[PDB]
Amino acid sequence: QSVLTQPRSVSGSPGQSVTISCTGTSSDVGAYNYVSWYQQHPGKAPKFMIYDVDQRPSGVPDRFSGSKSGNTASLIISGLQAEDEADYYCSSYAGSYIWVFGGGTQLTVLGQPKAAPSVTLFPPSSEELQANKATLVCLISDFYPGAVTVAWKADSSPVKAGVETTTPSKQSNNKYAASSYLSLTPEQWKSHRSYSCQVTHEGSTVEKTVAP
Amino acid sequence: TNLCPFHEVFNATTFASVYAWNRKRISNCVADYSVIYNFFAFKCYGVSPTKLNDLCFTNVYADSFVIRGNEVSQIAPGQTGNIADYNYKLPDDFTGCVIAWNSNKLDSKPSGNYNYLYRLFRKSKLKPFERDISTEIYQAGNKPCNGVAGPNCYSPLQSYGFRPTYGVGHQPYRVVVLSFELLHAPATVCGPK
Amino acid sequence: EVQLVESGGSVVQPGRALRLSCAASGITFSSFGMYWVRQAPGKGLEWLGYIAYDGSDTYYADSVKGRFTISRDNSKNTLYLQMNSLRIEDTAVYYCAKDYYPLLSYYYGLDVWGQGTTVTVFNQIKPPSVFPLAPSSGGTAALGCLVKDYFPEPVTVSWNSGALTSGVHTFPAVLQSSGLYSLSSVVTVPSSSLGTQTYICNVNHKPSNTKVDKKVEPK
Amino acid sequence: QVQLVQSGAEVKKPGASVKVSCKASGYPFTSYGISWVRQAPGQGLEWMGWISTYNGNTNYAQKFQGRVTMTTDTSTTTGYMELRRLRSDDTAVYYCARDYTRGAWFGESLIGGFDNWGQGTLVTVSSASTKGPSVFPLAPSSKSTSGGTAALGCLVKDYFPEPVTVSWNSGALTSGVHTFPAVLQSSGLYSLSSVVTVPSSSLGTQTYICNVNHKPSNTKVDKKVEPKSC
Amino acid sequence: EIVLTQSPGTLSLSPGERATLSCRASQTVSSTSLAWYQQKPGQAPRLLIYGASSRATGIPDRFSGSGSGTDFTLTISRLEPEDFAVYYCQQHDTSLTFGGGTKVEIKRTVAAPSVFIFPPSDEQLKSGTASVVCLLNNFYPREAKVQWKVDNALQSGNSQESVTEQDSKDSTYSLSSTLTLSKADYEKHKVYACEVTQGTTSVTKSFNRGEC
Ligand SMILES: *[C@@H]1O[C@H](CO)[C@@H](O)[C@H](O)[C@H]1NC(C)=O
Ligand SMILES: [K+]
Repeated sequence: QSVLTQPRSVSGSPGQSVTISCTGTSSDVGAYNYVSWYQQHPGKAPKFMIYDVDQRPSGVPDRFSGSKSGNTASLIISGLQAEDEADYYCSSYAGSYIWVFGGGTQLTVLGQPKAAPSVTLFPPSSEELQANKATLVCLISDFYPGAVTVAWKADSSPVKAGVETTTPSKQSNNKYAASSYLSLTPEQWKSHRSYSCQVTHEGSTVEKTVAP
Repeated sequence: TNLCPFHEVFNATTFASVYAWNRKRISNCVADYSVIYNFFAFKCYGVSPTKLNDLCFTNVYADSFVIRGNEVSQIAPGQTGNIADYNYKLPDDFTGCVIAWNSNKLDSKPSGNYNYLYRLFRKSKLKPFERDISTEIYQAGNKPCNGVAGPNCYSPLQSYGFRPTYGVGHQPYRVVVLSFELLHAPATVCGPK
Repeated sequence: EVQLVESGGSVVQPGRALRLSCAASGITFSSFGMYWVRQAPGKGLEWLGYIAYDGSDTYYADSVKGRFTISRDNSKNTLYLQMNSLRIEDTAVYYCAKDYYPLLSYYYGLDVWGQGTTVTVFNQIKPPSVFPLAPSSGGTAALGCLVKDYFPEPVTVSWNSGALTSGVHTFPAVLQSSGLYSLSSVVTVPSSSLGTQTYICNVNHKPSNTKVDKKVEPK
Repeated sequence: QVQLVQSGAEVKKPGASVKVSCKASGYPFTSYGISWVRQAPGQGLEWMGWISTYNGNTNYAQKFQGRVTMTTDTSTTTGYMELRRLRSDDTAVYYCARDYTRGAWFGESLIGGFDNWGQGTLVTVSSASTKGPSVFPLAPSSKSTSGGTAALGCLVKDYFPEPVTVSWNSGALTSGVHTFPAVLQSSGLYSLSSVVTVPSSSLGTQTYICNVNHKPSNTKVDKKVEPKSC
Repeated sequence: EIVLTQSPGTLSLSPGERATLSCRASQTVSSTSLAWYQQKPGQAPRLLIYGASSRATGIPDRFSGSGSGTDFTLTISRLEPEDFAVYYCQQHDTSLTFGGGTKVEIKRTVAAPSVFIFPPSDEQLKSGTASVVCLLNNFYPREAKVQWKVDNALQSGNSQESVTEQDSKDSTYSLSSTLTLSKADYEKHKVYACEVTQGTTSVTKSFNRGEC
């Protein structure tokens, strides 16, 4: 049974409320009240936070609550604390003794002002073209919160194939760094007037363009 | 010439907790299942209620209990879930009727009616019409439990917390399951005849 | 409290088999149905399957049903994941977790997890190709080195054999669909010092015992 | 429709038993139990017990345990309530009612009440012997010392058991009449008064006769109340 | 024992007004097991409400009931003359007990009793007993203190009273007090006096023995 759809990232400031959605189908979330939620911190195992849509196991604060409506379950965290910055997964019974996890939601608890990314875009090196390959290197640094959507364009049409993008890593200054790469053929690289790496962050796009 | 006491189970002040569900046996009486034709929600498997007035049975069993509204769908043949696995199981080849009605006005209170319990887990799934009334705390570790939950000591039962402002799927439902048994004995429960 | 310790993860070739272990402290293990969950690097949780506390039943996600086998030895307080015909897709962290409640439970959650064991699936060791990323001239210019198509991690990158430190940014590596890694190290540099100071990156892939140097010159 | 008819009034010596009957009709008898409630004169309701018409099970109020026996007869669709060792404070009206508070088959509690009631049975527990009343005049003064409104009456004294009826001028004088409820004297005999207010001006010409009937003794007394002129 | 207390004892209201009768329980009474009855004088009780709020068949919809826990209410939204009666509540949550009753009587403008005193008939005296009768005719409200004084000596424990039901036409009460003496004692004294007190007013009506 297909993944449950959660927003990729969401954010709220300390003391505020934020709700993470979790939409499935008639044969999972819309069928059963066995909907559960997990919290996972960097490098740690997940922690069990909600079951039966809104019950809490031992030692989980009442500021965590849930709800369910049609095929969508929700997790609601009121009075946000800093400990709450983590990834959150929903979890649902799918019938026939099968469980399914949702996609995961990065919750960032704002502790510093929004920082836009700065983008450096490198063309394929001359040496690499002589070896019959081509890689566009898109470097993304100094943003907060640590979430971006990267898109590539050949001239103006969007390029889907050959993209590889890292998951943002926390820098030393607690902003985030990420990289995207475009794998290309020397011939297709040379058949366009320009390529374009487009990073989106909190609804605003920084763009960098490179030409053969 | 005695009428069957169906009204006694439908109009009881008191319903059992589902884990310790109640069974009345009904025998030697004239039945009128027009009662079951009359905000109630009925589903009959194997028979039609109007046709039930043309049948005789050796006994009729009336099982009753209270559950959550979103659990009513587990009281059906072939179902599985929290309640059907561990609390009240119908057989796949079930001939009978399930009646359930919202009981929020009677079984909820603003501070929470906690007087109905249900079973959380079990050593195996319930067989059809099996009733497990064990309440002994399950001991998981080496340390004994002594009737009270704690580390490695699990209460197998939990209270519903019924409040009248909850949504329908979380407010209480009363349910009666009529079985119709026929065996190598004379048939005492006939219809209006 | 009960502790779970996964073991057995390793770097393995695709198509080989691998059996993971998960060992529970104390005696509580016999009462609980256990689960396996995996998490590919930077990806979400994937529910894999379950075995009941007494072995009465075993369930499996469709993505691994028929290829993975879950079993348990209540005598040894240990749960097992038998992985067959390993794929690139199987690279991940592998978690064992205990049901919230003992006996037949199932409808609630997984409340105690282990720390995980890592499984990485690729054919052979590959050293990287290093390519120079040339600057194009605020008076600031960025130049760098592409470390392409290697397995396994890690590579370390220095600049000018240690002398250049300030301005360098060595990005985390991407994991490609193939299983290979690539990364880049960039260094921000005064624009006026191009062509007078020579810029060399030192790429070191200890898993293949290969050091590579690459001079970066303006193009 | 539903109807329960009870046996007639009973007078019993202290120490004796009484057995009140309760005939049901217009509903299926064995589906409803029967419940019993008594009411001493001028008092509230007191529950006595319950009985299943289906199997004879009974549930009695603690107070009457050992003295009460309740029975049902399915063919005459009738319920009986026997109370033994009667004392004076058992004087009450006894009611039966169709029960929907506990089920007949299973004896468990139901969402309902005592829905149809019988007309009641008076049970007088006394040592007194049947006696007609003495009737005495409450005479008006032919000297009017209270506006132009004179009160006159009959004192209907020392009779047993209840009831008496009082009329005035054979039922033709009705307006202004107050026949008081009887009181139980400490002799054990009932006593009451019946008064009427009339124009003072009418004493000279109107004739006022109270008619006191007491069927238990077959005694009717007609008393002409005259103005006392002294 | 679940004790049921109804209040007030007497409720004095007008036709068309709203009646609110209380029934309180010394412990929790489940709403399934609470009932109200009406009893007019000279008739058997009639069932009105069962299960706290359910109306018995035939009962006018102007009757309704509510409550839970330990507090239950019967509401007559508009009082018809038929509704002036006694009302009992009843529980069978644990054993079965009744309330003490609440009387709902017709409130009217206050009316002073017209007071008469009756010497014993000479006819009665010859038999050896003396009944002195004091009549309080057509008064409201019902509460009224009647005292007997003989040669100015206040009597106790040798009188008895009887009250009519509230009149069908003028909504009043009448009351009698009968004083019983032996012929010997009646003849030993001179001044016979009936003293009727309600509120701030006492009215004594007297006669002198033998006096015309
Ligand atoms: C409950 O009792 C009422 C009478 O008070 C009756 O009309 C009704 O049929 C009963 N309920 C059922 C389900 O029979
Ligand atoms: K005074």
